[PDB]
Amino acid sequence: TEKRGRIYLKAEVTDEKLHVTVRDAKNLIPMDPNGLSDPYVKLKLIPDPKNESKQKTKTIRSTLNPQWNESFTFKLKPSDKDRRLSVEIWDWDRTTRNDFMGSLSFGVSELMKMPASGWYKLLNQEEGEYYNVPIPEG
Repeated sequence: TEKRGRIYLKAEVTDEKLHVTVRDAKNLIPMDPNGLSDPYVKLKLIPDPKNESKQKTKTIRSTLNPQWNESFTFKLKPSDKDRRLSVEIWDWDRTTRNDFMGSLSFGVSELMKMPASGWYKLLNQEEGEYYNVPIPEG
């Protein structure tokens, strides 16, 4: 429930391809000494034991309201029926390990049946691997 902010994204599956658009995020949590963060988004299909599926947006420095406007494509295989699209926002740090900011996920089979679109509530790191929470209300 902790206020980690929100992210706007689209995710849909067409002809065995998963297309994801990471638009923007709002009200992220300060994670740097200067009171801001340097956010980027990591996308993966999990589980990913070999660590082969990772894609990420650019890092946007010094903001809590990043606008990435980036799109990504994943080629799907039959085994992806048991997988989830994981979306994690991280804070890039120059002098320390990067900080986790917030996350969420979508089942691949669930996206096939209905694309994701709109604002989603950011969850904690464990939480985010399991579900998502749309915020259609505002």
